[PDB]
This record gives sequence, structure tokens and C-alpha cells, in this order.
Amino acid sequence: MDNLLRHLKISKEQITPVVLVVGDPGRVDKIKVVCDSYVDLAYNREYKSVECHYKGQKFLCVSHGVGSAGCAVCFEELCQNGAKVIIRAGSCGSLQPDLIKRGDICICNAAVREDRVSHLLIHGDFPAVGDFDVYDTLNKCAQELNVPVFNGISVSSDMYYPNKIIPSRLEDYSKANAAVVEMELATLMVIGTLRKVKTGGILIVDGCPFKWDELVPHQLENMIKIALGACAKLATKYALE
Amino acid sequence: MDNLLRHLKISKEQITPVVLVVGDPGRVDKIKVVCDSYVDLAYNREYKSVECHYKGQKFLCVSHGVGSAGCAVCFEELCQNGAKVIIRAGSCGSLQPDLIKRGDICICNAAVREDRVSHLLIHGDFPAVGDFDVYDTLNKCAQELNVPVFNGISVSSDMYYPNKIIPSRLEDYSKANAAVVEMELATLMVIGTLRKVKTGGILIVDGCPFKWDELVPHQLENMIKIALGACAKLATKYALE
Amino acid sequence: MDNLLRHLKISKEQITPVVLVVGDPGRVDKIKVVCDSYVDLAYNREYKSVECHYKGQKFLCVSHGVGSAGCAVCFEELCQNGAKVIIRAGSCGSLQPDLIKRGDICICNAAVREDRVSHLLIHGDFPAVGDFDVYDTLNKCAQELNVPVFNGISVSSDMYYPNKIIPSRLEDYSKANAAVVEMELATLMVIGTLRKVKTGGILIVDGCPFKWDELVPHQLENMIKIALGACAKLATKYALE
Amino acid sequence: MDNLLRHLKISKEQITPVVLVVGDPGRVDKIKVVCDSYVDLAYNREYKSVECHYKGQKFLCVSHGVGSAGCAVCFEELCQNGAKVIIRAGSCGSLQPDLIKRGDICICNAAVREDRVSHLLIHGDFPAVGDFDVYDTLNKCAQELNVPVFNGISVSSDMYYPNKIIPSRLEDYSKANAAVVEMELATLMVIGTLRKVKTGGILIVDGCPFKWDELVPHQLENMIKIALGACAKLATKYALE
Amino acid sequence: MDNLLRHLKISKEQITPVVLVVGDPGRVDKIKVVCDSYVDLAYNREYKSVECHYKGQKFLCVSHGVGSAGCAVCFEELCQNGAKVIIRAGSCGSLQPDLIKRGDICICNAAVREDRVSHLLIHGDFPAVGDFDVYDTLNKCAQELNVPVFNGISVSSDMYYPNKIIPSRLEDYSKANAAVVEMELATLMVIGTLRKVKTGGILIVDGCPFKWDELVPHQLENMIKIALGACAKLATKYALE
Amino acid sequence: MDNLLRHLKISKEQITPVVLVVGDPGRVDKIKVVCDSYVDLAYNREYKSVECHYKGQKFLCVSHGVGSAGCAVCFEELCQNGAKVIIRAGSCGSLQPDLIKRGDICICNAAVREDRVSHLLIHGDFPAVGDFDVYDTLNKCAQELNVPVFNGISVSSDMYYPNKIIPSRLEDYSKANAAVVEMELATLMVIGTLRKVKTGGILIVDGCPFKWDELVPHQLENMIKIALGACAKLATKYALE
Ligand SMILES: O=c1[nH]cnc2c1ncn2[C@@H]1O[C@H](CO)[C@@H](O)[C@H]1O
Ligand SMILES: O=c1[nH]cnc2c1ncn2[C@@H]1O[C@H](CO)[C@@H](O)[C@H]1O
Ligand SMILES: O=c1[nH]cnc2c1ncn2[C@@H]1O[C@H](CO)[C@@H](O)[C@H]1O
Ligand SMILES: O=c1[nH]cnc2c1ncn2[C@@H]1O[C@H](CO)[C@@H](O)[C@H]1O
Ligand SMILES: O=c1[nH]cnc2c1ncn2[C@@H]1O[C@H](CO)[C@@H](O)[C@H]1O
Ligand SMILES: O=c1[nH]cnc2c1ncn2[C@@H]1O[C@H](CO)[C@@H](O)[C@H]1O
Repeated sequence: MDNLLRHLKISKEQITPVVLVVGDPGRVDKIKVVCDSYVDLAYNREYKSVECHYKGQKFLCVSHGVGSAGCAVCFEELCQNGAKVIIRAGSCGSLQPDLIKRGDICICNAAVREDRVSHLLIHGDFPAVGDFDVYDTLNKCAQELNVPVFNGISVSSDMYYPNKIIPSRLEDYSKANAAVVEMELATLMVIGTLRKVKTGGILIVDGCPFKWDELVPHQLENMIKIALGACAKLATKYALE
Repeated sequence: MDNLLRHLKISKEQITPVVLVVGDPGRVDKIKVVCDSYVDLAYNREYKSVECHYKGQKFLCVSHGVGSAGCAVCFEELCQNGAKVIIRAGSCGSLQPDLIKRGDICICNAAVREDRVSHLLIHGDFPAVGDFDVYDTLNKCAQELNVPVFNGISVSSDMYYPNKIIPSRLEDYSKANAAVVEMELATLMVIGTLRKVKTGGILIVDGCPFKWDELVPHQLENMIKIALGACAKLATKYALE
Repeated sequence: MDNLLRHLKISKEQITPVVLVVGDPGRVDKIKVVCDSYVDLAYNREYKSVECHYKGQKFLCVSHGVGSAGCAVCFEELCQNGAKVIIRAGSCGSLQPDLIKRGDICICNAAVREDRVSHLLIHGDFPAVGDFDVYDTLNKCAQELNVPVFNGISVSSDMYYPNKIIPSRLEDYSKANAAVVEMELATLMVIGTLRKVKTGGILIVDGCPFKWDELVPHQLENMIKIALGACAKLATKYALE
Repeated sequence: MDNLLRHLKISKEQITPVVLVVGDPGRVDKIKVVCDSYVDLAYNREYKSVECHYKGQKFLCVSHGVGSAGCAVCFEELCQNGAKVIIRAGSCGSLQPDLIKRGDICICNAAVREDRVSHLLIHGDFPAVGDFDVYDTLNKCAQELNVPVFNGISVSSDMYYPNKIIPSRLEDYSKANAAVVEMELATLMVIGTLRKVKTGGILIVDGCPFKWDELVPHQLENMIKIALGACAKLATKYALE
Repeated sequence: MDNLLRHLKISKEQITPVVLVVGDPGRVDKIKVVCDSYVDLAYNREYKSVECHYKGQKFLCVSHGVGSAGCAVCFEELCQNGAKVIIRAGSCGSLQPDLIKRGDICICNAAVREDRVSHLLIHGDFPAVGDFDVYDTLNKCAQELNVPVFNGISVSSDMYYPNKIIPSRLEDYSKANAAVVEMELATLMVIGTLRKVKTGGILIVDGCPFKWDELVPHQLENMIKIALGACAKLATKYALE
Repeated sequence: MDNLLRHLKISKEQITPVVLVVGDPGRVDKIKVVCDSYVDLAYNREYKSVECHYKGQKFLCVSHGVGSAGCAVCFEELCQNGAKVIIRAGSCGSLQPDLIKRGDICICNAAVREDRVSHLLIHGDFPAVGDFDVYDTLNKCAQELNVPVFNGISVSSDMYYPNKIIPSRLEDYSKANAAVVEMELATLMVIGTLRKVKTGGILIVDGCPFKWDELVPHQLENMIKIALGACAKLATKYALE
């Protein structure tokens, strides 16, 4: 303890009760934009940090790059230091081609544990599940902002480029009703459950991994405001030490 | 198809939209009692079936005995035939000795997948997670009936009597924040997710597996009414074909 | 210790040296019938208990319902308390369609460990195997009562209703020469080996899981008498403390 | 087909109905000695082959060296070509230090599947179990020759020299009642079950893997004669095409 | 195909035969500095791309951020497009506290496969191994530049922050002689082997994961020049289509 | 300690710094022949031992029979007693039918860990990898003796005779670029890494496991001399205590 965070390279007194984590640090800037005010905090490797101010409340907006071990070090440094709520806003592909299309929004409550990091944390029998509150508040912002959302189960797969040798299960989990595929959410949920952190997550359909071989920015605008609004909503309760 | 259900030995036209499943068929009778009216339907092996009527609505109350493969055949026969919502009310032991004590009530949203049946259904990377709606409605009945509840993660272990040779993980999952231990809930949740059935579950603390070596019926009364009330609440939406 | 058995709800002084366990408690009654005399002992959940008297000997007849975790608690309470021999009589489906047909009888000596409960007890490298004596005595009663039997390997699968996603192995084990499929026998055998209890089991072909998509009570009568006779035979040795 | 056996380097018309397989080819010679007459057949790598003649019957005596993949190729070439019964006589160490001591004899009926070869054949849920007949005949020769035997479960471990890093399970399986430890028997049993070959096995206690850090040839004589006598006994039934 | 690379956001005609991949894009700039000339190519998320020119040769210098799934998408986009050789220069911690200290340099030839991405590519029985040539050339640059190096096995663990519940194996692999711990190298090696790409890697000791609870830039300078020199050396062979 | 080696039945003062291990003890004799002088040492079970003298140096030539557990006891007794370098010369089948044909020679540097013995030693995440030096010296003898060699990855499978039930992976590993299939090399490499022993291996193509259903002795002569020459080369460094 002194002025730590090893990877975020921010201080432990800059960690707020609520955090919004995204993957691409250029989108920390596109979110920076719609807020009321901000404080840029640090930019180390894939990890751009920032104090966002929206509707009377402050909360970080921090990016974890692509994939679970790298995202895990970010989530881990947050909870060790005092994030109470962590919502991920990001992108995903559709596992339901003709129901979930490009630009639709899912608010996901559980995910498939297809990394390895959580498995080095807890036995794979464990659920990766978000917290209901976070999931409920996120859901009603959608409804107050009059914006359709799906809800569902996401598969957090570490293989982005499947292979000719082993069965990629994604069809398996499609037939099993999972809605979307992304890379980081199971990890968030497992760490959170372990360290007592309420997590949640919302995602915009980029594409469908099944038809790779073959505007949204409006929806992108909606999704940020649902996520910003939820963080504001959720930061309220803790505001005052 | 004719007058099927192989194990429940009821008809496919007796399956309602909502079902309440418990473990012990003698408690199908203690629930039978607090309802407004009933129709006894069948009693085969561990599987006592019944049409419950409460607050203007009808729904089955069906028992699956002790453990997952046997409970699985019950849950499976229900969804194949048209249950849309299945809430389990039951008993559990505490994994948090000095916070969750005898008689407390958990409304659980996820569970550890420590059977085998779900694993023969889907890969263990999959979450066993209840549906939020079912979980929300169950939660607010508790609050309208002014009755404290915990919420949490349950471990559905198949070993009731642990052994001298292999590590029982229950301490593992305690340290991991899981609240209670029971035997059947992961299975319900996985089948449901697979067959498109909203599930949920609520449980009364019987004891603590950790201090085995060493009134509630009021709470039992509360828990039934929270579960009966939720089924009534949840059956409302489907009522009318 | 006082008047225990938690699930059987019988006393520890009512546990005999030999026990006959079946699945359906209504068949504890159909066996009750052919004996010379009986003492009904307790009926709790899926667990009907009974003192059977046949050919000069006494032995329990106790039912474990459908599936392994639930059956496991029954078997476990028996050995902890003093059953020395436990034979299961039950039903099974054929894995060999055109050799093992409806009504044939197998006396099985080993099984596939497709539960989870034994795996929480011992590593899956372990055999589930009956004891030879029990298996020999059971076999020669068949021959003294002039009644054909198959012998074989049973698969104790926890999935009764296979799925569209994962490979059910039953064809795998058919090609591997396994004779029949049931749900509880591996568990019995593993617990027994662990707690020093001789187990065995015999089974009547109900059907074939492979042609689901498409009198015996005489054989049922034979099988009970082979099992009753074996228990009598086997109880003899211990009779006198 | 012409004059095959790739590793035994004997002909397919030299394979008899019964075979006795041991590990060390120098003990094929010590068995060669007590027979009535013999025909030496081939000696390739670890695989010495021989036609034994005892009490009016002929049967091979063939050695598979140390360990399962190498033994597996031997067992496999036998069944593919027409061995109907295969008994292994060998050595083992005690897993029960103060009950099973140096020179005692076990007739084993099941084993732990701690190789890999069987697992590339069948799923590890499968039992490695001998055939009862083979096991019964072997047992009664012991009793006709007035020679004490234990019966039991053997662990067929591939690690002879355990390590400082991973848990060797041998204590695990001791606490679980397994009697002895050897290297090849599970494989025999699994292949046999797969290819429809009755197998069995008997073993003399060499030592105890647990006290490594700290006459029998009479018993060795007994064990051969129990095994020779069983092969004679068992070859009788097939004698005459 | 047109102007692809989805994550590197460079063109397929900008991919050279040799590539040097590091983790932190700020170190793509510190390497940019010691070269003779460069061409900055793209900067997308964690992925800064660059044409380096050193000793008469050109080769990319591309960064994959922290962890395997995210690094995997980088490595994958390279080989799909035509990298023939990929050397990773990075950082690691010591698994041998009192032999491998802060600032020492390992040239590693194999690694432990403690991700998940490779396992979705190939069965975990597969080695993660570098190519000998790459490893030899890297080694002799060290010796021509008169700079001590260790050689060894690296563990590519996805858990950076170990946990209170599951055994972190790092001690296990220490006792097993592994030299250093990092996060990305196994993946590189496995993808490469799969797509026919020679890989290698060299690493500077940052610290020791075992004493966390308790100048180098010279060595950092050496390591770049060993890696730059190797890439130059290795690019030579392909130079001329 | 006195005159140990339990299986090799040689003394601990007869173990040299370098050892050449082959599988078939009749090939210990065909190697015995091309040397300058020898000392026959012991012949126990599958384990023929011998002091070879070639180009001024001495080194053992010791045979481990067919398969990994049996080979493992040989390798293990060597390192425990003081072998510093162990090269295996043997045979293999081709996984690349139309590139690697009958009589070609591979010098292999890694292998697939498809035994069980190494897995009882270390976690399967571990690489089985030879040492570079051994691999380099072996490679340049080939080039000084003007004899083509492939280099590659070998699969050390324990199943020689694949089955009708489970997927043999060999096609899997072919598609993955593995060059040849044998039975013992992964074990050597893993033990060596564990006990600090440099290992290596070279192999002549006997056939192709894929076309089983359908002179070299010159190459055999070359391969021995490459292996003998390497052992001579490698023994040089240690020669003089
Ligand atoms: O089809 C997909 N598979 C996996 N991840 C995806 C997909 N679509 C979007 N993402 C998300 O976007 C990033 C990839 O650039 C990943 O971080 C993942 O979270
Ligand atoms: O401590 C416990 N471990 C496992 N299951 C329990 C426990 N307490 C209550 N149940 C629940 O009650 C039945 C057992 O009779 C089981 O069905 C289980 O669901
Ligand atoms: O085809 C079958 N699969 C699985 N179990 C079976 C089958 N047939 C009979 N049983 C046996 O009967 C009960 C099912 O009602 C189960 O307890 C099982 O033991
Ligand atoms: O303590 C033991 N562990 C493993 N195998 C043993 C033991 N004792 C005897 N054998 C048997 O003897 C050979 C070893 O030389 C092995 O083939 C094994 O079958
Ligand atoms: O002790 C360690 N454990 C795991 N990875 C490490 C360690 N030290 C250095 N790295 C390397 O540096 C980055 C972490 O910021 C990771 O990318 C890893 O590759
Ligand atoms: O196609 C093959 N599969 C497996 N092992 C082989 C093959 N060809 C050669 N060997 C090698 O030769 C011996 C078999 O007699 C085995 O020891 C193995 O190392």
C-alpha cells in the first residue's frame, strides 16, 4: 500500500464504489464524451482509467482489453481495492442468428465458463452469475429510456478463432439457448462472487460467429446511457464516506 | 401420447403452466392443507401429484424425492409436457454457520453443479441459474408478507454423507460465499434452461453439514405462503387457453 | 445414537445382517406378500422399511427410490448401522436388443460408474463390482428354481432422458458388451466395497432405451424368490448374536 | 493372415482356447519345468511363447513384460486370434501391511484402472472386473490343494516409482480396502470384457510399496499349480475342434 | 480479403516473414527507438503495429497485451496472413528464487499449458515447444553480444493473482524445474506448431511470485538487441519475393 | 544401496554419465556389434544391459521393452543412479503418409503425452520436450555422416491397437503436424526434465498406423551410428571423475 494498482496504475483512493469496465480503451474516450464531467487518471498498457461524473455521481470507467486473464487482473485489482459494483459494457456476437441480430442489446445474467482463470479460482461446478439487483437496475433503465433489450446467457469463449481439429462447442451452447458469445464476462462474475462484488453486463451484437464465412451507433448510444444510468443509479446507495 | 407421464402417472392435460415441486410426498399433503381447494391426481413411487388452487389460480404440487437423477425424471416429464414455471420449495443446510442459522429462508438464484445428470445434458462450463422474474416475484412476496429472506448460491451436492478419502468441497464453496447446501436445484435450473422453463427455488435451513458431529414450523408456514403466493402470481399470466 | 436412522427412520437395532433394497415402495408391499411373516417398521419419504421372514430367517426389505444420491443415503445408513449384505432387486432396460428381451433376468456383477456420488467417494479409476459369494448364491438359487438368467455388466446411468446436445454413451457401452441399463447399482457396489459390505443385484428387463421411439409378472415372481431365497441363504451365516 | 502375430511371433493356429500370461520370460521357463510336456514356440522382445501340457490338456504360457501398453499388445494379439480364457499369474505388493504379508496369495476379481490404454479403449466409468467362473475355478483349486488365499481388488498402477510432486493415491485405495498393487491386470480385464474373453488373475505378495524405505518359493510353487490346474480345468470345456 | 486484419488493423501485405510481438504497446515504442528506421502502421485497442528496420532487414513489431485469449487473436491473425517466425520478448517472474534473480534473461524453449485457448485448439497432451532454430539463433546472439542467459521451461499461467481456495500449482512446477512464470508463451507455441510457424521467446526476470508478500534497463537493453538481432538473422532467409 | 538396480540388475557404479536405451533387447546385441568393444553387464526380464565403447568413450546401452510404465522403471532407475544423458533410438510409424515414408529418420524434440505414468508424475499441462543440446548434437552427426533426417513431434500413444468405440486421436495429431507415432518418448522426456537429465531421441519409420489395413537396414545402420556418435560426442564432456 502507497500508490499501488500494479496494472491500472491508479491509486487505491481513486477506486470508487461503482466501476464501468469496457474492453477497448478508445471507448473509454467515447464514454468520457457523453458524461457531464471527467478526470483522466492513468493510461498503462491496455488499461485506460478515468473518473466519470454523471447525474450527480462519480464512478470509474476502466478498460480491460481482449480476453479473460488480462481482464481478470483488472477486475482483481478493482475488488481488492474497493469496487463494490462492476458492470461491463461491451460487444458480443449472436448465438441465435434469426432472433438476435446486429445492433440488438442483451442484458446478460449468466455465462458459460470457457476460460481457465476462474477454474484456477474455483471448481468448474460453480455458476458464473451476475447479481440480480445490478441486473434489475440495468433492465429498468432500458425501459425508462424506451429501448428494447434481450436478456440471456452469454458464452465467454477464449477461442475467438476456432480450429479444424477440436469441436468448437458454440453450436452446442446455441442448441442450449445461450444468446450471445463474448470473451470476458464469466471471469467478472466469478471473481465478483468470490470477492463480494456485484457485477453485471450489457452487450451490443456485433455479428454472428456462425456466418463469418459469408445505424448501430444509435444502439451504441443507447447502451452507454443504460450503463451510465445504472452506474449513477447504483452509485447513489454508497455515496457518503 | 395418450395418458402418459411415465413416473408422475398423471395425464399431459393435467400439467398446468406453473408447478411447485418439493422432495417429500408427505409435504405435498402439508401444502395441500393451506390451499383453498385441491384435486389429488396420482401417487406413484416417490411422486405424489396434486392440483392446487390458491388465490384464483391452479397449479400442480408434485414431489421428486431425494437426489438429482430421480428429481431429474420428474422435472423432465413436466417440461416435456408443458410446465412453464417450476419453483422448488425445500430444505437445505447452512454453509455460513454464524450468519445463516436454523429456520432462516434463502431464495436462491444459482447453484453449484455437483451432480452428474446435468453434465450428461450440458458441458459443466454452463451455469445453473434460476430465472430472474421467478426470483424477483418470489422475493417480493417475502417482503409483502413481512418475512426476512437471504438470497444466495446453493450447492447441489449428491454426496450427503461425505467420506474419509476424497476432499468434500463444501468448505471450498463456503470460503467462496455459497450460502446453503441441498441436493436437487442445479438440475432443475439446467433442465429448465435447456427446455425453456423458468425455474426458481426457496429453502428453509434445516441445519449445518459442518457441525453434524455436535419454532421453525412458523418459518415453514411462511415459506409455503411465499411459494404458493409466487405460483399464484406467476400462473396469472398464462391463465386462458 | 438413540433411535436414529435419519432417512429410513428405523432404529439401529432393527438393521439386520442382510437387507433387500428395491426402488419403489409399492414393491416392498408386493414382496411383503410372498414372505412367511413380516413386521412393518417405518415409511418416510421414498423409504418404506420392513422386517421380512422367509425360510427361518429375518432380513429387512427397504426401498431407495429412483436414482443414486437418494439411493446412496439409504445404502449409507444401512452399512453405517450394520448391514453386512445388500442385494438389490429391480428393473433395468436391455443394452442387447436381440439377446436380452422383456422379462429376462440378469444377475449382474459389475456396473458402469455413471453417477457422481461414488466419484465424491472414490476416484473413478475404481471398479464398481459386486461380491462373488452374493453373486454365486444368487446364481444357484436361479438354477435350483429352474429359471434362466443372464449374467452381466450393468450401466448405472443418471440420465434417464437423454438429450439432443451431448452424446449419450449407451451405444458405446452396448458395443462394449454391457448387458443392461439401470440407475442405482454402481453406487451400492462402491459404498459396499468402501464400508465392507457384500452387495449384489438382480434385475428384470423392462424394455430397451434404444427403441423407446417405437407374462412378465411370472418372471417377476421368479426374481423375488431368487432374491428372497438368496437373502435367506445369506442370512443363515450371521444368525446368532 | 498367414503366419502373423506381430509381437508374439507365433502362428494364429498355435493360439489355444486357454492362455497363461506372466510378466518375466524367465518364469515362462520355471513354469515350463513343472508341466508334463512342452513345445517352445517363439521368443521375441519381452514375449516368450510356449505350448504347455498339463493333466491331459494344452494351453499357451506367454509373457507380457512390465506394464500395461506393452502387456496390452500381448493380450490384444491373443484375443484377436482366439484365446477364450486368460489368467495372469504374477507378483504384487501389499496395500494392507499387517494382514497381507510377503508370500501370501491373492486371487483378484477387480482392479483400479490406473493405466491409460484401457481409457483409450473405454470410458473410465467402466469396471475392470474378471470373470466369475475363472475366479471360482481358480479359488477351488486353491482349496483342493489346501493353500490359503486372499481375495480382493488390485490396483494396477503405472507409476512404480512415485514422485515428490503429485499425490500417489495408493494410500487412498488402501483406505478404500484394495488389497494389492500390481501393474497389468486392469488392462487384461478391460480388453477381455471388450473382446469377449474370460480373464482372471492370481498374484504372490512380493512386498509393500509403503515400507520400501525400511520360503516364498514354496508359495510360488503353490501358485503355479493353482494356475496350471485352473488352466487345465478351464481348457477342458473347449477341447475338441 | 481486402485490407483486413480485424484486430491489428493492418493490411495482409504489411505482414512480413518475421514478427516480434511484445505485450505492452509502450514497449513497441521503446523498441522503435533502437532500430535503424521504422514505419508506424496502426494502433487498435491493445495492438500497436510497426515495421522495424534493423541490420538491412524489415520485420513487424506488434504488441498482444496481457493474457492468452487476447494474445491468441494477435498470433492467429499473423499466421493466417503469413508470419513465418514469431519471437516474443517480454517479462516473467522467477520460479527459482535463488538462481534466477531480477534482471536475468531466459531463453525459453517450452512452457506449461495453463491457459484454455490452446486446449480449444488441441488436446492438452500436446507439448508447447518453440522451434529449435529460433531457439539456437536467439542463443548465439546472446553469446556474440557477451550476455549471460538462462534457458528453460516457462509456465504460462492465466492466474496472475492466486486465490485462497484452489492450489496454485506454481510450487508444483518449481519443484519440477520450470524456470520462470509468464502469461502468453504456451499459446504462441501451440498456434505456431498448428499453423506451421516457428516461434521462440525470451524474457527478463521482473520478480518472483513467491515473495510478493515481502540497473535492469541495461539487461532490458541487452534483451532487445538479442531479439532484434535474431529477427534480423531470421528474416534474412526469406528476404526476396 | 549395495549392488542395487532392482530391474536392470546392474550396479550403481556401472551407470555411466551417458546411456543409449532401445526397446528390444535383441537390438542391444545388434548395437553391441558395431561398437569398438563391450562389456555385457546383466539380462533381467525385458532389460538387457551392456557397457558400449565407441570412439574413446564408454556408455551403457540398455533396453526398456514395449510401452511407458515398463520403460519408465528403466529410465527411473538410470537417473536415480546417475545417467546425465539418455537418448532413445527406436522405431516409429508415420503420421505424415506421403512425406515421411518407410526408412526415413526423425530426430524428435517433443512428444504428445498419451501415457499415464508422466501424469502421475506431473500435471498434463507440462511439455514433454527433449534437451536442445542433445537434439543439436544428434542433428549434426546426421549431417557429418551425410544422412537425411526429419525433425518433429512424436506422439507417444499407449494404444497400439485402436478400438471400435473411442476416437483414436492419431488423425487429430496428424492434422496438428505431429510427424510420427511411437510408445515411450514422452515418458523419457518428462522423467528427465523432473530428475535433471538431458534426453533426446531418434527413430526409424517402420510403417504408418493409417494404412495397416492395406533396404531399411541401411538406414538402420545410419541411425545407430548417428546415435552412437552422439553418445560418444556427449560422453566426452563428463569423462573424468
Ligand atoms: O463473435 C465473437 N466471438 C468472441 N468474442 C466477440 C465476438 N464478437 C464480439 N466479441 C467481443 O469483442 C471482442 C473481439 O474483438 C472480444 O473482446 C469479445 O468480448
Ligand atoms: O446438510 C444437507 N446436505 C445435503 N442436503 C440437505 C442438507 N440438509 C437438507 N438437505 C435437503 O434435504 C434432503 C435430505 O434429507 C435433501 O433432499 C436435500 O435437498
Ligand atoms: O431404460 C432404462 N434406463 C434407466 N433406468 C431404467 C431403465 N429401465 C428401467 N430402469 C430402472 O427403473 C427405474 C426407472 O423408472 C430406474 O430406477 C431404473 O433403475
Ligand atoms: O509394489 C509394487 N508396485 C507395482 N508393481 C509391483 C509391485 N510389486 C510387484 N509388482 C509387480 O512386479 C513387477 C515389478 O517388477 C510389475 O510388473 C508388477 O506387476
Ligand atoms: O509473476 C508473474 N506472473 C505472471 N506473469 C508475469 C509475472 N511477472 C511478469 N509477468 C508478465 O508480465 C505481465 C504482467 O504484468 C504478464 O503479461 C506476464 O507475461
Ligand atoms: O505404428 C506404431 N504405433 C505405435 N508404436 C509403434 C508404431 N510403429 C513402431 N512403433 C514402436 O515400435 C514398437 C511396437 O512394436 C513400440 O515400442 C513403438 O515404440
